[PDB]
Amino acid sequence: GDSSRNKVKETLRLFHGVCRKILQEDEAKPEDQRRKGKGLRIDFEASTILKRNGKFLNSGVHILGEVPGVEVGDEFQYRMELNILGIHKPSQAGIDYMKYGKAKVATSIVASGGYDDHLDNSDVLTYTGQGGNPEDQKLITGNLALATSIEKQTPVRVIRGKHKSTHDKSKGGNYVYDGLYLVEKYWQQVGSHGMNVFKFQLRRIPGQPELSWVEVKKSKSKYREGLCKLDISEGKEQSPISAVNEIDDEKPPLFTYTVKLIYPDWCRPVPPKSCCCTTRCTEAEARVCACVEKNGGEIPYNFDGAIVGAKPTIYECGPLCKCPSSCYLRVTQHGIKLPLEIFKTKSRGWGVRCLKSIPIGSFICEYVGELLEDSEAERRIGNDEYLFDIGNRYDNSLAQGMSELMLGTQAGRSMAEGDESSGFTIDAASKGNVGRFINHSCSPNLYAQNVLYDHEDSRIPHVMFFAQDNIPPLQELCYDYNYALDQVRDSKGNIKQKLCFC
DNA sequence: AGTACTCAGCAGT
DNA sequence: ACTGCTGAGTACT
Ligand SMILES: [Zn+2]
Ligand SMILES: [Zn+2]
Ligand SMILES: [Zn+2]
Repeated sequence: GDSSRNKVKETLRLFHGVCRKILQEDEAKPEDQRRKGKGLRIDFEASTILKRNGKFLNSGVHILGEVPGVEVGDEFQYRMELNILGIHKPSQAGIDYMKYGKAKVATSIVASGGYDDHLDNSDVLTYTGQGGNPEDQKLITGNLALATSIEKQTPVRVIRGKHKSTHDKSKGGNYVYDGLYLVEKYWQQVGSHGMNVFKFQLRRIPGQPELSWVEVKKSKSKYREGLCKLDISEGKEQSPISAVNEIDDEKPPLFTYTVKLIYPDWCRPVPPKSCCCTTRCTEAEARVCACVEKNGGEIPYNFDGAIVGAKPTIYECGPLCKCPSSCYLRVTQHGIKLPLEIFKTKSRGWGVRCLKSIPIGSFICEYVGELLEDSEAERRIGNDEYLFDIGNRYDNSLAQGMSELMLGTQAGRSMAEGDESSGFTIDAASKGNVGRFINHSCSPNLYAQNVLYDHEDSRIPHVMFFAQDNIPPLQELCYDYNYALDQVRDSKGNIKQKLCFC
C-alpha cells in the first residue's frame, strides 16, 4: 500500500526524467533541426520507452474503484501519465469503461473543459456526455457506460484538468485526481450545436481527503487572517514571503534573514574559470562554452529552467562569464521565483509551502545560512534544528538506470564520498533564508543539489532544493536525510542495504 | 489486421 | 482568440 505509493511516485519520476532527457537531446541540436516546433511529442516517446522496459503499472487491465498508490490531490501534466499508471487508459477521450458483468460501467472520467461541464460545487459535478460536435448524442460506449454506472452504483474516478489555454504558461497542475464519485441521474438536453446532449450528475463519495482546489480556495482570498507577517524576508527578496497560522497566535521564530551565504574569514577566495559566450550558453551553438564542458558536455537544465537529472555537482555560469542573465546555465543564482509562504503545522513546528502547483524538476530555494567546518557543531544552539550537513556522497545507480532506458548502455558503478577532512555544514539557527524552515520527511518532494557558481571549491557548493514531484498547491515542502550510501529505502519506506556492488 | 473514435497537444495564423 | 493536423491506445467490426 505504502509500497504501492512508492511504485507510483518512482514511475512518474522515471517518466518525467525521460521526458526531460528527450527534451535535452533536442535542445542540444541547433534551432533549425530541432524536432520541437515541428510536431514533437515528448509524452508519447517517453511513454513508449517506459512501455518497452515494462515500466507501465496495471498494464492490460482496467481498474474499478481505487488505483493502489494513487491519492486524492495528485497532479499530472500529461494525459499519458494516467495511462502508464492505469488511472485512465484513453490518451484523449473523457470516458473510460470496463466490463462489470455482461454490462459496461465507467471506470474513470476527465473533465478538461472541452464540453460545457459544470464543476461548480465541491460536492457535485455535471458531466456532458460525448458525441459528435451534427447528430444527436448516442447512448453507446462511454455515455452508455456512465448511464449503467447509475444502476450498478459503481464508483467513477474523476480527474479534472485546468482549462487549457495555449497561452500555456506551463503544464504544471494540468490534471488533478479529485477522486471517487457515484453517478446519480442522467438527462437529455439541448447542447450548443442545436442537437441533443446527455448530462450526468455525479456526487463525490464521503470520507475522502478533501479537494485541493477547495484548499487553494479556503486559503486564497486576501483576508488571510492567519497572517503573522507580510514579508519574513523584510524586503530582501524580490517577492515577500508571508507567514501564516490558523492554529495559534504564535509568531514565527526570530532570526536575521539573509540571502547571501556567510563564509568564514579563512575560506580562500577562489574565482573560477569562466566562459566567453556572446549569446546564451547552449550545446546547440557552434562555439563551445567552457561551463558546458565543465558540466560534462551537457546543459544540466532544460530551457524552462527544470533540472534534467540529479548530478554530483552542477556548474552555473559565473559573474565573470560574458553571457546574458537569460543564459540557461543561470537558474539557481537568480533566486526564488515561486510564491512561497511559511506556515504553522499542527505536528511539526514551522513549515514551508507553495500556493501554486510546482512542476517536477523546478528550482525551489537555496539553503542559506552561515557555513562552518563540520568540526564546529561546537556552537550548541543550532543542533540539528537549523543545520544542514552539506552532502558529499553520491551513487551513479539512478543515472545507470536512466542511461539503460535511453541508450541501453551503463557506465560502471561508482560511488563517491567526501573525505572526513572537510565536511561542511550550513547553520541557519542565527542567520538564514526561507530554506531554514523546510522540514524533513521519509517521503520528500524535494531533493538537495550542489551547484557551483561564484567559486570552484567543491567542498562548499551551494545547496539548491529542486522538486522531484509535481507538487500540489499547499502541499508541504520536505527533504530527506543524507544517508550513508550503503543504505537505501525500500517500497515500504524501511532502511535496508543496497544489493551487491558487483 | 482493419477501422472508427477521441475531454490532446502542437503549430500556423 | 480560432482554426487545422497528426495522433495512442483501445474497442468494435
Ligand atoms: Zn553562460
Ligand atoms: Zn558559455
Ligand atoms: Zn560561463
